[PDB]
Formats: sequence, structure tokens, C-alpha cells
Amino acid sequence: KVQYECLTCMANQCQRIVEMATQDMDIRRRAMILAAKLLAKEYNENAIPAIAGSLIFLELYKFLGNDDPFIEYKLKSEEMARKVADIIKRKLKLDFELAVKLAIIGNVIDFSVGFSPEDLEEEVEKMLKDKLYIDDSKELFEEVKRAENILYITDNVGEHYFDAILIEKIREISNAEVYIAGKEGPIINDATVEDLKRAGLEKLGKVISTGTRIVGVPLKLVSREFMEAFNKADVIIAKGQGNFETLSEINDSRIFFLLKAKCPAVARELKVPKGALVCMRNKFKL
Amino acid sequence: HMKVQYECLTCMANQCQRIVEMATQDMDIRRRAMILAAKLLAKEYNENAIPAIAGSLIFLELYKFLGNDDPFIEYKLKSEEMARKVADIIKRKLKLDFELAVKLAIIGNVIDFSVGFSPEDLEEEVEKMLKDKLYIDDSKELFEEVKRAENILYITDNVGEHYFDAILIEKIREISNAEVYIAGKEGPIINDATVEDLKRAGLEKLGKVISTGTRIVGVPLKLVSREFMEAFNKADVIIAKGQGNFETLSEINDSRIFFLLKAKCPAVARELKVPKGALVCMRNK
Repeated sequence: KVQYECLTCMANQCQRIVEMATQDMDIRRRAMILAAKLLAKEYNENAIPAIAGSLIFLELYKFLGNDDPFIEYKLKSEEMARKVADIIKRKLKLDFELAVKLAIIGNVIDFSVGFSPEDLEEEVEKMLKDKLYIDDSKELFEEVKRAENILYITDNVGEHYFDAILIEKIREISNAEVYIAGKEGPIINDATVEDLKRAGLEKLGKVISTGTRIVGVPLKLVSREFMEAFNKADVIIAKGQGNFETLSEINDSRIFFLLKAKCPAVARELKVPKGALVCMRNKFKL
Repeated sequence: HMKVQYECLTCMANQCQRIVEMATQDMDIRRRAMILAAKLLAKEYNENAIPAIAGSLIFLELYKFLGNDDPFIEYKLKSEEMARKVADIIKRKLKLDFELAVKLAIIGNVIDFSVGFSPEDLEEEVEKMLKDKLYIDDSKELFEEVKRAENILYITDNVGEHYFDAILIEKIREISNAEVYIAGKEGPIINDATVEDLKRAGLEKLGKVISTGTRIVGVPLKLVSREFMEAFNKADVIIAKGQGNFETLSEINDSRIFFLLKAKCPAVARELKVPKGALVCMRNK
């Protein structure tokens, strides 16, 4: 279902949107009054939070007159993450196990507020010593080696430069063609196809759109082109909580979820402690 | 009233969530309660909202939905026990003038009495805090108004705090011939002191304990009892504890009112025109 924590989670994101979009306190108030009404409309027993939330966020974008409140935050994260990834490529020679861990850690770091790329890279080195709570990385390793087609479904900007490192490793060990999916247009901090393209990811695989400005992969809304890639994939790597929430409904063992279980609802869905790092194949557990 | 601020929606939502968590571990009941909370938020979070009132009305509906007249009861019992004990130490150790007794009442607004197990350690921290200067201190004006009052109304806030309030009320009784009316809530709402709480702290020995007539935080001037309104009118000085009392009373042009609070939330700080977290004894201007 929807979980009880989802209301505050969505409201908090709404608040972050209005804060990014304007400094005018009157506009912020009016935006949040609208948000309350939209939350009440969308937050019900049948709701899928990635989709419900996203539709609320996009209506607020319209109310605020700003089609992408996060443009600056995203540019800041990209610039930092690019430099951090460059130091990592220089200082570390990651094996596959640690590349997977690095991809997950990329989901965790706030690249927009760091001191320096070196300071952040040192934090990353410490986090690379953390143990995955669920760890199907060895199975991912085997599957990618035998794959002819791999779909990589991204999450946030910043993170995508760590994803690129994992994708480089995949190309070192597999002959598969890699498809790399981003969003059609901006939604919160998520990477769009133009963000992926601007980062040079077309050097690593074919960049494709999900067809939506919705978080995750809303299977009834995504494009026909996305589905063709989805259906042909031998292996599907899905980054972050939204992709998990939208893809964990379905029975499909090709999918590996790489995320941090930041929200208690997701931690409870996964049956892990809050904050756990996870590489988990989409199979029945218990 | 006081214009609602954009950050008040998450504040209220968060409080709703803390209520459902405290009331039950059943995840399906929690979900259904937060689904209701969303509807109530859309109803009450509007251009006319005063957060103390709007929030309280939402919280009371959640109490009803949950079948729990007071989800905070175990916290409150813990806070009352700790506060009573700390206040007894204070009363044995310290001689306090009026200024310090005012600061103490404000400090009581600051402390979470539900945490920890050492009255000595907490009382030591209270003694530390008494040496700090209030950001705004109108307690000399208060002192003189109190000495001259024929009637005083003291409007409480939270349980725990009300044991510190009792120390200030005792000091008031020493230096004034005013009849003191002491107002609490009709029934439980969050951690606020009710009429029964005030009576259990022995406050009927010091003044007339009365109800606001509501289970709403602060003083909702359209909803309070005729008895409370009569006490409010009769007062020559009104002492109002905490943010909620401030939010609801800041609308009126009435120099009888002195606010004793910490500006814990940024909306209140912004309205008071003081730094976040500032401790004040401030006459309504």
C-alpha cells in the first residue's frame, strides 16, 4: 500500500520545492495551502507514492511558474560529483563489488554542499568500508557477464557520475549493449535524458527516456520505447527508492535494486534497518 | 490574528505523525489515521488559520479517530514526576527574587521533563540556565504591574512547566494582594496542563483555578468560556506562558499581557522579531 509515513515525506518535499523556487514568503504560503489540498486529494489507500507525489510536485511547479526549481541545485551537484568521480578514478581501482557499493553511495551524497571534491572523496572512501545489508552483487556480476542487453535505470543527478563508474566496470567484463534510462523532463533532483547526455553517458551506452516526468518507473505511463528496452533487457539495474517502489510490485528476477533504505517505510518494505545499503535481486524473500 | 506561515503545514503534519505513533503500533491504523490527517490538514491549513488552533482541532479529531482521549499520558506522567521533584530541590536550595522566578517559569517552558532519570542533574542544569540573560526582559515592568494589580490572570502551557509556574505564582502572592486566577485547559491536548493538572499541583491553595473551556492550545478568543472571558476582562495583568498563548493573544492591542516563552519555532521568532530559540519576557506592544 501507501505507508503512514508517506504524508510527511511528501509534505517535506513540497516544502523543499517552494523554498527552492522562491524567497517570497507569501508565495510560499499560498503554495503550501495548495499542497495541503493536493495531498488530501492524492494521499489515499490506493495511492502509489512515487506517482502521487510526482503529480503533486508537477502541479506545484505550474503554480510557482517554474518548470524546474532544482536547476541550480542540479548544476551544483553535477559539477561537484564530476570532480569527485575523477579523483576516485585516479586514487582507487575498484573491483566489481566496490563499484556496486560506490553506485549505491552515490545515491547518498549531497554533492551540492561539499567543502571540496577531495573532502567528499575522502568521505566516500570511508563509506566504501560499509557493509551491504543485503548483497546480491556476486549474482549481478555473473548476470552482467552473461548479458547481451543491460538496462540501467538512473535516479538522481550527481549519483549518475558514480553510476558511470559502475557502467564502465560492466563494459570491462561484459559484451552487453547498455541502455541507460533517465526521465523525460525535470522532476525533483532526478536525472533527465539531457542531464545524462550532457554528462557524456552516450560514450557508455544508448541513453533513453522513461517517457515521463514521474519518479521511478510507472509501468502504465512509461513510453513504448522504454518498454521495448525493459522487455529486451537480460539484466535490469534500478537505482534508488522510487525505482524500487514502482518495480517491486512485479514478478521479475532480472531486476536488481541498488539503494539506501533511507525512509523507514522502504526499510520496512525491504525488512532491513533504516539506512541499510542494499543490492537486492527482485525475488521472493522469506 | 497571526498569519499562518508556509512551514506550518509540515510542523502540523509531523505532530499528527508523532500522535499516531504514540497511540498505536498497528501500521494499518497508523495509515488510516494519516489519511484522515491529510483531509483535516486541507480543511484547516488555510489563509485564516492560526496554527495553535488549527493544529489543535486536527489533533482532537485524531484522538477521536484513535479512540484515545490522551495519547501523551505516559509522557505527561513522566514529566510531572520529574518536574515536581526538581521544583522541590529548587525550593530547598534557592532563594529567588521575582526576576529570577520569571526566568525560572520561562526555563520551565524550555525543558523536556520527560527525558532522563536524575532530578539532581536536571536541577543543576536549571541553576546554570538561571544565570543566562533573557533576550528580552520586561520583568521589572511586570513586577510593578503585579504589585499594583487587584486581579491577575496566569495562563499556563505544558505539564512539568506548571510546577515552575507554581513557584512564580507563590512569589506573586508574596508581593501582591491581587486575586490570582490560574487558567488551564478543559481536557488533554498535546502536553498542555489541564485544570486537573493544576489542581494536583496544589494551585487551588494559591489562586482560583479555572478552565479556558476548551482543549485547544493557547486562548481561542471565539471559543473560550464566558467564565474565562470574565476572568480575562477582570485581570489587570495577564501572564501568558509559551508560544501557543502568544500566537492566539498577539493579535490584540492589550498592554496587560506579558508573554513568557522561548521562541522555539521560526514562525514565532519571525512574528516576535527575535532570533530563533530566544527566551523572552515581553510585554504585548
